[PDB]
Amino acid sequence: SMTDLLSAEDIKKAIGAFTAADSFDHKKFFQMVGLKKKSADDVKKVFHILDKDKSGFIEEDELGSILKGFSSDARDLSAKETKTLMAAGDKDGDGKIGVEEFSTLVAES
Ligand SMILES: [Ca+2]
Ligand SMILES: [Ca+2]
Repeated sequence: SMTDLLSAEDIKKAIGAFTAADSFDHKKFFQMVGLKKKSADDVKKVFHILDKDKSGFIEEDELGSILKGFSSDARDLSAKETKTLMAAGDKDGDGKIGVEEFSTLVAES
């Protein structure tokens, strides 16, 4: 569970800071949620939780619902947020975010 990996309190506060549509800043989210104090192995564990269909990649649908991954109470990302995140994250251009790509997003926060 996400709350097994990260602190519910940290999650609450990170979600709480990006309540308005278009306010998402992945670096600051990653920082607040506690993903910057996690080992690479824990990072990968988070990734697997986010990859809803276990395809090994975070596709557009899972990307839009990334916050729901952390707390089912969270909003979906707006269109500009999804577009912006995919663009920061997709280095090989397949339109998806793989494990390494996700790890890099986190590491650069
Ligand atoms: Ca997937
Ligand atoms: Ca990719």
